[PDB]
Amino acid sequence: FVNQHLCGSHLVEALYLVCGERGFFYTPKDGKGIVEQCCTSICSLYQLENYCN
Amino acid sequence: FVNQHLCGSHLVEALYLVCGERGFFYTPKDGKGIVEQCCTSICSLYQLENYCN
Repeated sequence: FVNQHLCGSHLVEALYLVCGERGFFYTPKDGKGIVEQCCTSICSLYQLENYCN
Repeated sequence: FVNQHLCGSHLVEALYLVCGERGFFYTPKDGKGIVEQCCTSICSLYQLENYCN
């Protein structure tokens, strides 16, 4: 589920599942950060975990 | 949708909808913070917005 384009609720759901009890932050401002890496381009587990706490 | 018990993906979905382009942080550790206020007890818009960035 992580090796695809993930936007909006789909991206937050992936963060929630990957990060588990660590939690996470979702900062979409200006379509930068996670949006650029996982929504506009193909996401990866490596990149998602950069947004776990 | 915010004035109920919200746990797990249900809580992250509410944060996503309420916080919009501001984004948010989801920190469930030890069932404290947001979990205590919105999952174990009834959530509120006021409390959810405390976790928008």
